[PDB]
Amino acid sequence: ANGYANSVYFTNWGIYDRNFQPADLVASDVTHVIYSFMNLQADGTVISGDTYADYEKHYADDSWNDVGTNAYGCVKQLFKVKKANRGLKVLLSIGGWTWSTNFPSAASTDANRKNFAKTAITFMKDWGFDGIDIDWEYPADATQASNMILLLKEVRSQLDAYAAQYAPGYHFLLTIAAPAGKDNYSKLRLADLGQVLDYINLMAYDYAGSFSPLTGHDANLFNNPSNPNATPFNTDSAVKDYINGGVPANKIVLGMPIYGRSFQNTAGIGQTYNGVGSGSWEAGIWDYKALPKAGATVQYDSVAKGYYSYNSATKELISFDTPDMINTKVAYLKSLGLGGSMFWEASADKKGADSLIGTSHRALGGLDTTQNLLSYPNSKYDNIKNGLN
Ligand SMILES: [Zn+2]
Ligand SMILES: [Zn+2]
Ligand SMILES: [Zn+2]
Ligand SMILES: [Zn+2]
Ligand SMILES: [Zn+2]
Ligand SMILES: [Zn+2]
Ligand SMILES: [Zn+2]
Repeated sequence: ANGYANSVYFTNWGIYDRNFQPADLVASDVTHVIYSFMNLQADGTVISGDTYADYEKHYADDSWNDVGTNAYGCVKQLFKVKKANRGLKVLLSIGGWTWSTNFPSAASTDANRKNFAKTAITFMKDWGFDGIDIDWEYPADATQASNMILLLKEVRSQLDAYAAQYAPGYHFLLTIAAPAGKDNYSKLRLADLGQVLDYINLMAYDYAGSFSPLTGHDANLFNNPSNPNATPFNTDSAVKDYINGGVPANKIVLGMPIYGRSFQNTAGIGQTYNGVGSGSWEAGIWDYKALPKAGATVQYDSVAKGYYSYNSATKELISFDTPDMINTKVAYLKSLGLGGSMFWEASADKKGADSLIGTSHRALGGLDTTQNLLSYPNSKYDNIKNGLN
């Protein structure tokens, strides 16, 4: 709004094995935290996928003897973050890869869309959040694409009505996560999305993995015509298609991965491979903070603009973003007038100089300082209603 976005996904399941709590966020680097994910029913009902993580878990200073009805979990922890970081906005994210199967039904009728908006906004206002992010992966045809716009317009309308009563003058944010593959984005109502939304977070990653016939760059900027098997996708073609399709450049936030995708038993990038192997927490996927691994050296495809660790002894290649990659992507996004950087996801980042999110903050320079909201007079949680005072 008044500067670049530097946003990050915070997953509610990251509080378990990953042990990444909201207090662990380096909040000074972040303009938006995208709190992920709420689930969705076929009738449009938005629901918590984890009530413990969301609002029940007691942290060390969460009393067992508070009066009233009170929110704990990540909700209270994030409200603390918001108080201490007035330029940091928290968005309620709905859907994702696993929980998008009910979006078509949820967007399909006026009643369902109204129920979606009301239930989503109820969580947002109860939890003390600044907006809503919709991650429908992915609208499959024209009917769904049109219905997505109808859904977003309903949420925008209801947000504005909510603010007029309970946060006058505050602009609640409405965003999406958006596909970088043309097979998906060619179905979207791009011009409508450009008009109705505050931000489009481009998922400029997951270009290559276990689903690909050869090793590929996961999040490269450009095609490599001298080694095109290494670049099954590229970000630049997607960015230009979004802008030319009617999404204003300043609303596009360039997603970047804080993880690598591994390829086993291979000679290099663009080449044959056997499996993806193990991961940090799930097969084929490695936290950036574990990379590069011991005995691996980072190489760079300067045409594609993509790095990868290589270990000459084990034949493991891992495609991942480095601090230098982030500097290059920030130079790129600034050159096209984009709105900033987005990251999936917070728990996997390094701390200090090698933080991808911190690298992005420094390369962007002037971050969005638009003030968050701390007034929730209609929250059902007394502690949120009282601003934790
Ligand atoms: Zn476990
Ligand atoms: Zn309790
Ligand atoms: Zn996703
Ligand atoms: Zn507004
Ligand atoms: Zn707006
Ligand atoms: Zn995951
Ligand atoms: Zn700064």
